[PDB]
Amino acid sequence: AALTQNPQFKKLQTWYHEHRSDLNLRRLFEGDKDRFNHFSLNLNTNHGRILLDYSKNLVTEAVMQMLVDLAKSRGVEAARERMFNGEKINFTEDRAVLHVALRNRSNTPILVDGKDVMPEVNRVLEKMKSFCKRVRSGEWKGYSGKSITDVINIGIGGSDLGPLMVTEALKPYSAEGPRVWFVSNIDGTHIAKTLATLNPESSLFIIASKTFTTQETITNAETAKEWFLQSAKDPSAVAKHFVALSTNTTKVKEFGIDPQNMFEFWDWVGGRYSLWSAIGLSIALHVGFDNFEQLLSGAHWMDQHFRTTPLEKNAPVLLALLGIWYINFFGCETHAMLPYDQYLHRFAAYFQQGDMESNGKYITKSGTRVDHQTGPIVWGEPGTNGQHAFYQLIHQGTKMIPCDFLIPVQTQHPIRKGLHHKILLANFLAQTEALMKGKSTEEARKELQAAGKSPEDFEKLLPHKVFEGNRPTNSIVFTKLTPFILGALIAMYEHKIFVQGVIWDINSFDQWGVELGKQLAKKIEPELDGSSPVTSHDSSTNGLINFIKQEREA
Amino acid sequence: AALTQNPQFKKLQTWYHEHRSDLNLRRLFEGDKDRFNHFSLNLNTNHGRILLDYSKNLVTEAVMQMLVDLAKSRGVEAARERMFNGEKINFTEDRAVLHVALRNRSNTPILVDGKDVMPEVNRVLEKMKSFCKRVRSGEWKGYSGKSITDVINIGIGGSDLGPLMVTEALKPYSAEGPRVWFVSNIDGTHIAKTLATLNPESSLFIIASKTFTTQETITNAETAKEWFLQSAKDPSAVAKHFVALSTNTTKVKEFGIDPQNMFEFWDWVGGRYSLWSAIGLSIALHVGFDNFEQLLSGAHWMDQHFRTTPLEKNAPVLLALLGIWYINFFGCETHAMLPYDQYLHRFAAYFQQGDMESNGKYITKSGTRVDHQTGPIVWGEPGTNGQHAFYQLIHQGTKMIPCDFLIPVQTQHPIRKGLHHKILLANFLAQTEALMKGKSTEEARKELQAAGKSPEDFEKLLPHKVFEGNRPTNSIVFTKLTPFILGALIAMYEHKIFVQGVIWDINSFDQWGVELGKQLAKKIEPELDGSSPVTSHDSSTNGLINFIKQEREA
Repeated sequence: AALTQNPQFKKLQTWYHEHRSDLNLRRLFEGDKDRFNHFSLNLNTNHGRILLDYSKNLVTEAVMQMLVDLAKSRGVEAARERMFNGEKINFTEDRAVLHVALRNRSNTPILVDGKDVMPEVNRVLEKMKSFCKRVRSGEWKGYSGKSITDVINIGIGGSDLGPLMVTEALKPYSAEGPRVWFVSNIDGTHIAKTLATLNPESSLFIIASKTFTTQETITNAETAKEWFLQSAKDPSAVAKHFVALSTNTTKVKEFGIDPQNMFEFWDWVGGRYSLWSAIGLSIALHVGFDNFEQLLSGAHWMDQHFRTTPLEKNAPVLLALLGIWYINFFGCETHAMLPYDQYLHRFAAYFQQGDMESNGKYITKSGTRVDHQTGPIVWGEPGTNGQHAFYQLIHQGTKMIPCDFLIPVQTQHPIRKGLHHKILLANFLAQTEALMKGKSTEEARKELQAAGKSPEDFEKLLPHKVFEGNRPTNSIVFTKLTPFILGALIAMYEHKIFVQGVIWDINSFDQWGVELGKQLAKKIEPELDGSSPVTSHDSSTNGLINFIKQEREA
Repeated sequence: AALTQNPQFKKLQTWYHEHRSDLNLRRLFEGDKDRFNHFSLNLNTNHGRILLDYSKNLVTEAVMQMLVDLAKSRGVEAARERMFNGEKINFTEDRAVLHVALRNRSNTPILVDGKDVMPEVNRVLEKMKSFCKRVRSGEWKGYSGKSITDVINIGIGGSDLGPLMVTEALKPYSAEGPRVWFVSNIDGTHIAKTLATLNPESSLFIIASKTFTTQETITNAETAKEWFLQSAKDPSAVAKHFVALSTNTTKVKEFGIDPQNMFEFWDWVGGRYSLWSAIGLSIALHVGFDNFEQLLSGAHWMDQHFRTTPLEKNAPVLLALLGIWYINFFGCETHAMLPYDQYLHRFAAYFQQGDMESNGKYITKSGTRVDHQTGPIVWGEPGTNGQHAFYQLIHQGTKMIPCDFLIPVQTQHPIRKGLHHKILLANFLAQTEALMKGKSTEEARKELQAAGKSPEDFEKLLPHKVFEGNRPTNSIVFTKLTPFILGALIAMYEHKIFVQGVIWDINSFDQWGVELGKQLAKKIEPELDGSSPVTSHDSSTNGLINFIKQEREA
């Protein structure tokens, strides 16, 4: 019962059940003339600014205060220190959760079982630094004596989304770098379409697997290895073409990679929190190590803000709390992330793993089942595209959907005297104004009247033209999307998800839920082999397997 | 009250409220030994097959029968005929809804205000046919006498998602075609990154805008025009480089496109239903007109199945009904679409516009507000990636999420003796088996015991290892993903969404909800111009605008 047994939690339920009607945005903006000023946060990293405007939420000062009391009372401050100090807060796996050590630029000693982890972090980083410089300069040559023109990452999940989202987002900083490719799906299409344009002489394969036993990754890695070896024919040619990002040295070695080509990381680095480690090799390689270092520093900035700022004015804490409000009180299943930035088109997708794999849990620290909601379904596409696809439902559908709107004030392509970004900004501001204010029958009526129509004509059309409004949103507006700020953005959401799991009392850092599917896939594999029918399962799985064998021959 | 006033609807509520506990999948599979056979649909298009297996749903025969009775009683059969006969079922705009005429390969006369629309459909199609043949053969030359190597589509929403999703999906059929690019966001990045690799001599721009007044599309189209004219310098060079896909001739002409270069379509072609019209020019151009014709034919096949098959065995109807069950009875906000196919990676996104823009409505045919849920939030990523990102929440989160699993039995890249697809299939089957069966405390306990652990060790770990299961899914398995089948797939979901809006009594074919945002963006635009602060809005919009002016100079 943890959450629901909490006195501040219970106090919130009663207020909510009592004031819900009092929560109208339009009216809330009449009441407080500087609502904006009281519900916004200006952070200055000294490398640009981030405005967190949370004023368009169904919230009051009283609510915010009660939300902060819940966070204190549930041990957010202390949980937080346990994380930074290297304690084993991943309680089911008995692990430390230290993505924060990866970008610990100050090199404060962080101990895990007495041992400072930092000398190992800084070491792989220098290895990274020298390897990037060699590959980028052309010093690193391939087997026929050529320079690398193409970097190909092989990994799935955390070994995939981070790299890709970041390289897609930091595109402008990549001119002096080799091209990157990301092969992730076991679907043979993924590898086949990539390989069919590459030249093995100028290609570098990165096998990013924390365990180095993930089925799809290892079989994509073998397929590539076979493709390469048809050209190279000399097995030692593999050492100039393949590198590994893992924790398991023995497995790396058994795959044939030169131990000198292994960049390692640690069990305390979670997959969906790993872009900051050796897993980001493809980012640095593409955009330069210097920019990678800057990405890590932005995250270091946000780390420091998270750890030392009081909750009432703590960006990640505020975001976590607003989410709990909509999830455990208003009942909302989802949360949209809508970056008005084309380079950020994989952002939302990145947080689907980041939020959902972390917080889609139902067991408590006590081993008790939750009797309340946990993580939302996170989704979204970049604006303004989204506007022309699914906003109709956000404005006039039957569900409440809290949304995060994000945008840089300065664009990397100020074309046509900055006309494009101007229209982009104008739509970013108006969508939230419109989700807020809506439009009553009267306003629409007055418009139809003006458009010169006549009440008998428009009588049937009018209601379809009404917007109820009162829909909540956050607006996060930062100076420019550079590696520094992008680092601060990501780390902000990381701590958001963290605060949430603490209030919920779950484990944000394991993922036991992945297991059953993998167990069952292992038994189905050999069964697919003959043309003989299967009967060892439920009638559905059998029926499918059997239609498959019949059709494969068709 | 329409839906909720329906006697069969009310009968369902009581049964539901009464038998919910009886709805356990595991047990339902013990009871009926050929549940599979009674809850599956084998369609044979004669160009491959589509298995619709709906057996892993919380449903019984009784429920299905009551669901079918609801569809009949709410006029699904008749609504359907009104659509095919050209009636004005888009009741708020007073339009006919005829995406089905676009792919009416039999050329049955379909009348709109007495006039057969088919001679106009077939005409633009032949124009399409000849233009594709000229551009593909190299006969069509650019201003410096060169062949086209690059086709660039400019449009947003429906003028964008369809083309892109289909070209991404039919990639293998595109070798003899020019490359395609899709510029959609007003964000200047989108155009700038595309243009910076193109050669204006071998580039063809397509301006796809139904109204030809969409802000972002027209401003991207001007920017491209400016880029081109810096090289060409002769305004008449525009006629060999720009084509338009619109309804508004006058607007096309006022933009400077040669009327001979205009491919038109009709007001009765909805944006999110337009890939079948002249809007698919970029598909045919890339994959050949013959394959486009095949895509249209597959949709024609499904059209015929939809119209003439009795509801109890009608694919789109069955899919619609299962969705209404989860939405209006179980309460689920969403619906995941999980194609286990890398080429289908934009599929889900395509249906976000397709489902959500159509059915995110709240006003009835009577102008009454709905007092029940409408369209779900549709989302998803292709498997197996999804597995390594958000499945943890589907298996062990606190929300029920109906999922559609899709896959071809035959892959276009049977590499390594079809090992890759084999693993892909095995995961496709096991995920649904696992969402179904789960794993009790006892099973997990027995496993931990076996892994040689000891009850005092594992006592705290055990519950995290339990899967409750009982989670519903559909499995749609088709022979191979060709243009024909892809056409049948898309048309199937189109009619799914259609059946739903009818049962809900809403309008699936307008989108009034897009308007307010556009109205408000129009006023914010000029305000962003000076360095002078704005005060004409709520404190939030003002605060944002003002932070923007301060930062843009920073």
